[PDB]
Amino acid sequence: LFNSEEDVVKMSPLPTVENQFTPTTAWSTSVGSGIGNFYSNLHPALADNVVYAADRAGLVKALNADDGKEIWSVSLAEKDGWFSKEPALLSGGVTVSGGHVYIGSEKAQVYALNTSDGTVAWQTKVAGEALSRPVVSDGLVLIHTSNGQLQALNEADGAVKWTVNLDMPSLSLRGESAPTTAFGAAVVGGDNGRVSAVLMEQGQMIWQQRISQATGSTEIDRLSDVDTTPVVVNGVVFALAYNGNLTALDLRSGQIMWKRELGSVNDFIVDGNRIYLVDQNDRVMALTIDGGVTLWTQSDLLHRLLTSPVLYNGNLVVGDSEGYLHWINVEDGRFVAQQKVDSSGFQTEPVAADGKLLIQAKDGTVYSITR
Amino acid sequence: CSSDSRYKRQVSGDEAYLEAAPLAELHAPAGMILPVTSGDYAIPVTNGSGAVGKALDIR
Amino acid sequence: EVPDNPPNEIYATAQQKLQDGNWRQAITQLEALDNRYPFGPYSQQVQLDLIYAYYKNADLPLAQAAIDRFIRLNPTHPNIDYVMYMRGLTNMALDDSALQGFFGVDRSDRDPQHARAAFSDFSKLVRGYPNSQYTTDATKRLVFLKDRLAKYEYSVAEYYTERGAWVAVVNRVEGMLRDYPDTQATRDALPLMENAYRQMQMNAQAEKVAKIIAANSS
Amino acid sequence: FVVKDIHFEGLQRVAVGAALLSMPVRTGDTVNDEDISNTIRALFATGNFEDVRVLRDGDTLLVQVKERPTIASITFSGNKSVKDDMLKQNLEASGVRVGESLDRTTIADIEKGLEDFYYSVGKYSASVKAVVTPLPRNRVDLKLVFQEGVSAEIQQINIVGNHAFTTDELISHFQLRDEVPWWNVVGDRKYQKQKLAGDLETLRSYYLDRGYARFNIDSTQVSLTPDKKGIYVTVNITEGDQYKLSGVEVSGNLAGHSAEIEQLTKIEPGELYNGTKVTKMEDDIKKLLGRYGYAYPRVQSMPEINDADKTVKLRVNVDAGNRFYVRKIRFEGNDTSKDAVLRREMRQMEGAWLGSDLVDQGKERLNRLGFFETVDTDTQRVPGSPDQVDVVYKVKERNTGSFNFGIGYGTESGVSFQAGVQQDNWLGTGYAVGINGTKNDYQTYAELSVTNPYFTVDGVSLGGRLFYNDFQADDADLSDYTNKSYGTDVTLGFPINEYNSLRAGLGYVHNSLSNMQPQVAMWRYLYSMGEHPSTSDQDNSFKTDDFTFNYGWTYNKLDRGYFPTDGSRVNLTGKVTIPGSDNEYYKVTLDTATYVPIDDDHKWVVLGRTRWGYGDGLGGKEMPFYENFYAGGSSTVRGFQSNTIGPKAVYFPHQASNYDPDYDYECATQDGAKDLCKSDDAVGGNAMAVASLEFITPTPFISDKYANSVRTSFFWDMGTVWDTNWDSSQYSGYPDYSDPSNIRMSAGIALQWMSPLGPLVFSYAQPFKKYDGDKAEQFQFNI
Amino acid sequence: ERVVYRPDINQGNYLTANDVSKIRVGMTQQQVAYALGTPLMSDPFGTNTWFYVFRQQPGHEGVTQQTLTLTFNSSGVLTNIDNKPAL
Repeated sequence: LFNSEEDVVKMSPLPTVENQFTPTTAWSTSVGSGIGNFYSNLHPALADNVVYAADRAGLVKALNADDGKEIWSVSLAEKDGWFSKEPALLSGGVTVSGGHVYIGSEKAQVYALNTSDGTVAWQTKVAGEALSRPVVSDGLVLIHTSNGQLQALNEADGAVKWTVNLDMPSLSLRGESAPTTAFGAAVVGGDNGRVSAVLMEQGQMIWQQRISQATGSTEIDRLSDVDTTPVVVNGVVFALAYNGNLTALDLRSGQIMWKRELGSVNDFIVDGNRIYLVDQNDRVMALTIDGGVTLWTQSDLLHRLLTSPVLYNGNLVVGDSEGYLHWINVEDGRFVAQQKVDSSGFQTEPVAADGKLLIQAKDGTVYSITR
Repeated sequence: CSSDSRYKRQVSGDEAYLEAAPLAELHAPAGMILPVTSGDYAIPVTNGSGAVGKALDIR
Repeated sequence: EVPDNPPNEIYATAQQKLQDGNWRQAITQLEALDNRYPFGPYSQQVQLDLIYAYYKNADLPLAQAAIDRFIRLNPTHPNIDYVMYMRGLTNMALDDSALQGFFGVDRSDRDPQHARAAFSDFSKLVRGYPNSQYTTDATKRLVFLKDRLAKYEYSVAEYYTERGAWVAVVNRVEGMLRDYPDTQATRDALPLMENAYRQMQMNAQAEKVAKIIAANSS
Repeated sequence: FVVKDIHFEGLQRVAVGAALLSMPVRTGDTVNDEDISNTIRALFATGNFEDVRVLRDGDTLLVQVKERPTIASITFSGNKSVKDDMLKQNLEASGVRVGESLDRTTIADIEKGLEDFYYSVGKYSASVKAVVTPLPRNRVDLKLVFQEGVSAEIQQINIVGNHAFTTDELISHFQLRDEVPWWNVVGDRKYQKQKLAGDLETLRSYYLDRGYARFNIDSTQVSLTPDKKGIYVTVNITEGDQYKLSGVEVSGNLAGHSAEIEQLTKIEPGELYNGTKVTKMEDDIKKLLGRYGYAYPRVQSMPEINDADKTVKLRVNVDAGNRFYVRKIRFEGNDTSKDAVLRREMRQMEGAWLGSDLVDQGKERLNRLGFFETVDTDTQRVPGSPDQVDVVYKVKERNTGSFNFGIGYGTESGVSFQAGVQQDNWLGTGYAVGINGTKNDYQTYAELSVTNPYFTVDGVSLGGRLFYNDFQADDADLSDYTNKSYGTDVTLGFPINEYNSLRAGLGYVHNSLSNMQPQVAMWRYLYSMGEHPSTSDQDNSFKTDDFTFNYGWTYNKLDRGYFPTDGSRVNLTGKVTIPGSDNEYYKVTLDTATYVPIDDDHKWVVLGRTRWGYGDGLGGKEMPFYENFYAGGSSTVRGFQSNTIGPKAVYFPHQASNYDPDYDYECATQDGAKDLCKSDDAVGGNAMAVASLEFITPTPFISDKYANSVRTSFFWDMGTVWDTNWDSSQYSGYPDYSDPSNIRMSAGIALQWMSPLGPLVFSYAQPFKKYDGDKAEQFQFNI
Repeated sequence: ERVVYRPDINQGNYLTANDVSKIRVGMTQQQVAYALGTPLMSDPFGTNTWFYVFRQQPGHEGVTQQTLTLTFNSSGVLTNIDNKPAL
């Protein structure tokens, strides 16, 4: 019966494990079982060569990124309230600047731990948990919350500067519209596909532009790793809308230079004019900024469970939620290395910085990677 | 259906609504008159020649 | 079962299974006839043979839709004299079909619904086709049917008497009094409302009934 | 150009004139080159037109048409869980069926809508593929392939705005399960949006009954987690800061029943507010006015929520209506039965006030009918005065009557057949008939049981019973024991209440016996009769015509009369012998009828069934042994053989048996084995305690069109029958039943398939506790 | 008989002492229909004669009854109000 009752459509495997430049790890210093297969928008911080990594279970660490030995450790897994014995339950990723570890919690109570010790330098219960990264710049904690609000919060104490709804879909249409402080404008994508520039300093709409027509009578994806966070090249926002409809459009008016609505792209980095991206079939492509004219592709990665593509060791490095890492020949597509550093896999992203590659794996959290 | 002692061979088919007779009208006295038909019984009381029951055609 | 044949090749075999008495295949032929040829020239006459094949196979839920279908095909026809009879006839078989008759038990107290639904159609028939041969039959069905409802409603008016519910007696009869001028069920409810009145101390109205009792025993 | 002839090529569903008039240039009309193009799309506007190409020879139009008429079949492949007619309903939603115009433009559009159906059903990870397979002469098959990846399942809900209760305890109220272990399965975890909607109200109740009167759900957003599985939800609420019911301010048409209203608004001022109580309390008045004649008792309350003190004040606005809404009642679906049966099963009189309590009791009178499928009515307020309500009981009946059949002895042998038939509710009269009996070469049994439930209009339930068991215990015609047993007993219905009723009757019973077996407890009865025969010969006869007063009483609270859900029906029955009887004794017994719904869906119902029975002499005498209690073999315990649980008989040595068939029917007979032996036949006890533990369970493998006809229930059926007058002195190499502790058991699962003649019950059970042994048939097939 | 158990029986369709005060002889059936509604019986072959008549069996303790007959004229202008109890 149940051996015959089954029905699951297929996802293509991983071919091409390459090791042409022998990949390694720099170390492991893992916090613990991180977010796991639970879904949230958590992502660590590595500033001042300090791994500000934690788990959504509750253990918080500061790791001196040399073997990732601990600088400090606290635990925002709390103990009592209208729920007792809290975990971390973090909605926003780990943002660190100043003496403030800015983290959005799924409690809708957000914190700023004093980065020297992790004592809460301030914290704030806010209107809904952050659906995006705590974007902290210019006195303002730029929040895309659950409610689609442009919650601007003071990074010095937790004073709400304002809170303004941009894009409110039918449900939590899960888009990571992290409001990017770009050239004095609050630049934020859409959980509908309606993209916008708003004023950074007060939350005054520069414009709002529809790009993607959301699921429900215009049906779009719920597997794709869509970066609905925008990227601007000063006059032109080069970004994906809620399904991944790529669009070059003006910063100050929203007027389309070109757009790849053909894209339902998962991840992307705008590398010069070679936008290195993750296509919707969990395969690779790369288009121009001068049009979305394709530079190249790869489908060796195909239907895998990928993180963002990063540039480490001069190479297009990408990891996946199966626990592999992979090294795309940065222009010509080819696998150059494969480090299956775990099998727990990653919901956070590689950070190809500080001469390292910071990840928080789902269960074996922190591997620092080199080749 | 079929049988061998045959008291099963009586199967469906009847003219039961044909078999009776009509009935005997009202003769109520003066002042005690009330209306006699309000229902759908106000029918056009007529025939169209014979051919009743099984004698009625089936097209 | 009934494959792609010429329509007459279906229809004559349907006429065969009609004349074989196999309404089961005659239904099965005539459907796939009008499935392959709803544009059949006798697709109306398919339905008249279908209701023929339905009723002789006792297939009222098929004969319900087909009579509506013949209307929904074309509600104007010379064949409504069949159909408006057949719909009342469908309602006649829908009225009662049980086997309690040889038990010394009658069915004239069971269903007023497809009684009246036949009384709807058969009155519509003798309205719509007073000329057709059915009108001798259908009127006698209507002649039978009103007293069948009367005997039914007498059996209702019996119960409130056997209950003693004399207010519930009267209006049940007062229906029949303004329903039936002839039925003996009304003639025999005629003494009981007098009693119900005299149980309700409406003796004065009951002697006014007792006049009618005298007048309709006359 | 005026067309002389239009050429109608490949129409095949539409007529020529259905093609012709839809052409904006008809035959004989002035033809324009726009009307050429107008002939293209307007013929295409049929949707049955696969091509339209409109040409002419000078003016004589030739309209080159290919055609897309009737879909001739629709084939499904891969829908295995879900019904593909629900999928076909989306084709019917898009106006598509077999015998309907092909339109290959609409392939992906409805295919979207099936995946949009999938999007809505609790999946999104599910593709479909309509495959157009062309069939003869215009036609097409809609082969439909379904590529279903996964449904969406409940994962974790964020709750915000709750600040007193737990998120987690709120989920415990809900439909929303996201855990089934590897060592626990209580159900499933899957998603549906309508579960959430009531779970808003489950939450909305959950604060309102506390006092929370500024409680409000701000928003509620389900994560479209990019995995096609992740159902995460934020639900945003405002807590509410609980308020006191500080007073009730009832107003309006109080209809003179205002004190009763004050009893119905007997409240606490300062009570931490509970609007669900008010939700009850208003309708109690509507039930009060529903029995006070008012059928539209409009009650519109108003909670003056006083935020100055965290209290509410309760304005209530009452509009009763007319006092005598009940005109009359209509009764439909009587198309097999008699309505006066049903009309005597009512408690509302016509020409009355509305008594709402009279209605549903009469409906409960039809619930305790047990020969129905729907109990349902339409309280049609007739247009005119509001003294006019005609309540229209269109109800659905059910199958009556049952045959049971347990024949043996081969089809090729002499006179032997088992019988038994029931026609409870005989022919719509309500007459409770059950008739059995047999013509055997072991007996000739006769039996009748007919009842007029209403021989007086109260419910004098005049039930007559008789029997005639001309049994012989066939060795020759005798030689084990002759026993002709016969008599009758008529008992009537005695209303103690409208849910309580007594029984009382007189039983004639003549039993006439000869050549009885030498064995202890049978003869111990005879010695209690002062009758001490020859204990080694069956040379003994016994003639009894006992006269007895029988009685009984029924508690009657269970919902249906054939398929209840809840309640308890205590049905006492017993007897006593009278002067003039040939033996002075009695018996008393009782078996329960208790339903326990596990959840108040009443889908799983525990059926608490225990059984009691005690029979005894009236001092100086004895209750005879044929009415000693017998059990096992689908009696109260399944999986055994019939009547095999109880005390077991001990035989005397027979040196005469009046016949022995050369060492056959060995019971220490006149040939062989002639010693004080004990039979494994259950002789039965003077006291009984058997029980059965039954638990209704639905099954997902059955359509609930007919799973609601089928009752499936596991059990662990135990019981003891034992003889309180058993001794150790007569039974010293023989086990004892003086103790009540004589408990066997056999356990399994019960099933009824309700056939067109009702339930035909099959039962398997297996003994795991057996007190001193019985006979066993582990699978049992009954009616 | 000697059986104190008899089930109760009621009828309905009656009025109150307030209700009999709500109309006077000379008033319309409509004035009854506004204040008291209609009853569930009139004189069908004769004049407007409205019947708010109650019947009741208590349960082997007597029989109860209230008859209220309201004869109007043919115009429906009230001509008679007759209250009648049991017996």
